[PDB]
Amino acid sequence: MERIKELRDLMSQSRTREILTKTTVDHMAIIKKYTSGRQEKNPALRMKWMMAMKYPITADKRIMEMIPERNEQGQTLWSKTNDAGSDRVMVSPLAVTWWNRNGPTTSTVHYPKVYKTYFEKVERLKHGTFGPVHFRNQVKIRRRVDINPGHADLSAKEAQDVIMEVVFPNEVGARILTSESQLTITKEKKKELQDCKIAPLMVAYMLERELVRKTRFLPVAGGTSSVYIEVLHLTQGTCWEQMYTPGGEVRNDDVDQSLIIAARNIVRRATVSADPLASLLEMCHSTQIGGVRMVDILRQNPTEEQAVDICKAAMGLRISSSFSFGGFTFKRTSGSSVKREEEVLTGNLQTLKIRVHEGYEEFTMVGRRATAILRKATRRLIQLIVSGKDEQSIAEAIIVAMVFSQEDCMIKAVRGDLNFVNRANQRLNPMHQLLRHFQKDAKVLFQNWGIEPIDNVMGMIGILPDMTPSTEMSLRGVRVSKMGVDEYSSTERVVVSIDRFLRVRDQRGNVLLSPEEVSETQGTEKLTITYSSSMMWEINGPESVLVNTYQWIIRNWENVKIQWSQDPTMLYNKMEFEPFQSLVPKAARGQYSGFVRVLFQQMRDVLGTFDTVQIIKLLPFAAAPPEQSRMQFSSLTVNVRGSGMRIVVRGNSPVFNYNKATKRLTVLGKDAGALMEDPDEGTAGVESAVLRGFLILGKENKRYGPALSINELSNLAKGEKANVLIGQGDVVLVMKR
Amino acid sequence: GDNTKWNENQNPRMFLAMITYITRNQPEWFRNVLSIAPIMFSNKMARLGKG
Amino acid sequence: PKFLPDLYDYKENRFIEIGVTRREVHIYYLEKANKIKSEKTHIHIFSFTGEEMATKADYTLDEESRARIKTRLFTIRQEMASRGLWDSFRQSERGEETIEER
RNA sequence: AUCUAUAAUAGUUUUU
RNA sequence: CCUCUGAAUAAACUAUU
RNA sequence: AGUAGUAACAAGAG
Ligand SMILES: *O[C@H]1[C@@H](O)[C@H](n2cnc3c(N)ncnc32)O[C@@H]1COP(=O)(O)OP(=O)(O)OP(=O)(O)OC[C@H]1O[C@@H](n2c[n+](C)c3c(=O)[nH]c(N)nc32)[C@H](O)[C@@H]1O
Ligand SMILES: [Mg+2]
Ligand SMILES: [Mg+2]
Repeated sequence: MERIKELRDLMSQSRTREILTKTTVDHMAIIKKYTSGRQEKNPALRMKWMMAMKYPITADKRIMEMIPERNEQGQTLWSKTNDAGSDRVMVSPLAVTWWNRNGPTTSTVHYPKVYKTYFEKVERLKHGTFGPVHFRNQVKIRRRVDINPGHADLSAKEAQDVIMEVVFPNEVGARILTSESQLTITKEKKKELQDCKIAPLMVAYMLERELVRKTRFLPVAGGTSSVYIEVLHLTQGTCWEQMYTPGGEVRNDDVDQSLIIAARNIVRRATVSADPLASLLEMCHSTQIGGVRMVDILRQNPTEEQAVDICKAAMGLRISSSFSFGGFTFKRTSGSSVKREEEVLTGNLQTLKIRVHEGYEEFTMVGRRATAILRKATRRLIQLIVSGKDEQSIAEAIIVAMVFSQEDCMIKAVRGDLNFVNRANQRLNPMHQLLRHFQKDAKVLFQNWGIEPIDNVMGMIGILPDMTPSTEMSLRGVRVSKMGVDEYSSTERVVVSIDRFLRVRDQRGNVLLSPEEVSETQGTEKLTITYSSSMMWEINGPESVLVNTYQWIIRNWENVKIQWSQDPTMLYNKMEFEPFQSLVPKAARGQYSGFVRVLFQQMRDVLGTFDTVQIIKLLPFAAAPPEQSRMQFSSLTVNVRGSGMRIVVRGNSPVFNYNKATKRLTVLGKDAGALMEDPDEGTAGVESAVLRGFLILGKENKRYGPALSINELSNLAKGEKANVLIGQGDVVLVMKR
Repeated sequence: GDNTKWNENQNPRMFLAMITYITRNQPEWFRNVLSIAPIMFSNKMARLGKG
Repeated sequence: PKFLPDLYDYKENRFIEIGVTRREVHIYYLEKANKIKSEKTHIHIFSFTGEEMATKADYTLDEESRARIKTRLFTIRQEMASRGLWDSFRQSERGEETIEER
């Protein structure tokens, strides 16, 4: 009644009526920002200038009726002059501090509910636990982290729709909450907010603070969880790490992700050991995930992953030979495979590598609302049987099975602007990208998959690319049934035996898991992982492993140099090089070892040629069992975040670069320390640790004709000198021993 | 590297050409609404200032 | 409803979708049923030839108002045919609910 | 595993 | 004499809400 | 005078 009376009063007047009539709802936004101008260009200078004035603050006229014009000492608190462009009056900060000490008192009991997030931050800080401070060589990586966790299974638009529905039921326009999660959250919040007495706008802002997920790119080390990112300024530094555990409750999904990462790292580093089982056991016993010992989590956490299963088998716990893919729990009943990196061309003219699994295999897929049995071969779907609830579930299962089969028809069905790199040019998992692309719309995938007549056996219904129940022809290899569940047996943890080399076997004697079946991806953990040992970098990422390996070699250069000179056999067997050897490509390890070792032998046979940098660079590559060969290497590769980064035998490289002006070593941009000059260094410009059977004598010598490539050095004989194009655009005269 | 007087050497007509090449095989209305901007910018005037 | 209905009836307590068809009524009714994909929205279709259709053959209004609507449609059609404007107006129904940016 | 939602405010970068 | 007043470029990004 | 520097301030307006 007040609204309509006020509207009538405004419409009675002329200017107000003209504004209300000529202005549409769209132009209301334009006129709302209408102003004479906020002539402020230096807010700090303006504030300093204004605070010297008598009455810089603005207040509503009600203040004249609530606060005296003067305090006890007669100091004026406000004046009657209005603020230009409004009807508010001018007041002094003395008025604010007078109100804070003599104003009427209210009941501020619901503020913690309105601002629950900040008080939750306070509570998390209050109950947190502080550990020691460790000084190390931090390697922070720029990644996307979450600063506002929001709700687990919601996005920004979905959260906004839920907020509108809960707070503004009649203003939701045409939106309908179709997702199950959105409906459940809306019902729960309406139940919670039932009979609420807080203003709708503030309730909307509260729900925004509670539900909307916000993410940002930051240079992070440790855990990327929201609780660990709010105190990132406290826990990580340029040279130090503070051990700290938030005092709240920890989400289960974060624990699962951190456990998977830790298990993968531990298994990968254990494979390169001489006794993998004992190394794995000790590493598991020396690791904590978010302040909790890893063994407790392994006992009380039901995670289906290969590395976690290997750890459990090593600890004698029952495992499940299952993994996760596309939201379904796969379980290989029969068959075996070997991973192979294959290059493929995408439908939208993109070239990418994929980890193709060869061999014939049979799996059973279990989903929250679907189930299936799959039989496949190398990039070939032999057959699929799906028994989902409704059409949507069966379609989702079919899409997941098609992408899982690695069919060329699936790859060629990629359309649109699909990208396989991050917005920061970081590689993405091709399979996850394909799944996300085909889950939005699989019309082209189904159309290009193919059709085939069916035999009408057992009454199992068909399915067509249009997702309809046909009975004559159906999608190639796909059938729809109703009596296939076999879901109870999925959670049937079985007792297994683990071999010394981490080969899990069944009671019968068949191999279930092996280290080769663990993913090669190098991810990051949601919760901080703490390792307690002599080498706190033993299960770290690749960059940290590289920098710390070279820093360890530099720090112990005295005894390391003596040992290299005297008894090299024991030096190559140091436990410090094994994390580095894990990074070297497996098929190359032995080869590289051989190569490097030969160089060292020559470096000992020819006196006067002792370059510290060469030995330091090549030492980590001699830690694998050598394989003799005559191959010449100009660089040695290391797997860093899925890319093969090369280390050049001669000269500086992107990874390992040494600066003579400062005598400093930089590894991937991190300072590994300064080498200390030795009197035994050969100051004659002679290199004897570059080629397998050649000695570099000097710079280019035009006498011996034009230079030739490194691989064409096999034609020379004893005592023959030649010019070689060894190095980055450099030609040098060398001779063959 | 740096480019000397980048904005004083780039011409609106070349931007019109680039837009025309980018919007090939597109509806005519889209091409027109995109092409108006270089057209207006190649006939622009500059206010001198206070004096 | 998934789409904006034309009317709401409080007495029957239901949304009513109204359509005016220049072609045969049944094809238009099938098109509307396909588009909305609902059975809780009463559909009522008229035509300039006096034909009519509705859900479950249900006509909410009495026959007097229906006759008034029919005669209004017939009168407008006669007026348009007098000026010779009816041919295109009939031929332009198919390309009617489409946006051609200019 | 992915992750460019909007709008306000301030700060930074972009010379013959 | 007296009254009033002490001065807001474009794009992108960053932070907070 | 002084600040300052390719053009201004060293009060402006009513
Ligand atoms: O966050 C990452 C990972 O930690 C997380 N994850 C993994 N497992 C779980 C579980 N069980 N619960 C919760 N979260 C989990 O998901 C992310 C996976 O990241 P990424 O490392 O990139 O994926 P991965 O390298 O594991 O490869 P992916 O595509 O997901 O494959 C999963 C699994 O399936 C195997 N696999 C695929 N294909 C085509 C196979 C095949 O043809 N034959 C066989 N035998 N296995 C196949 C993958 O190799 C993995 O084993
Ligand atoms: Mg530059
Ligand atoms: Mg309508």
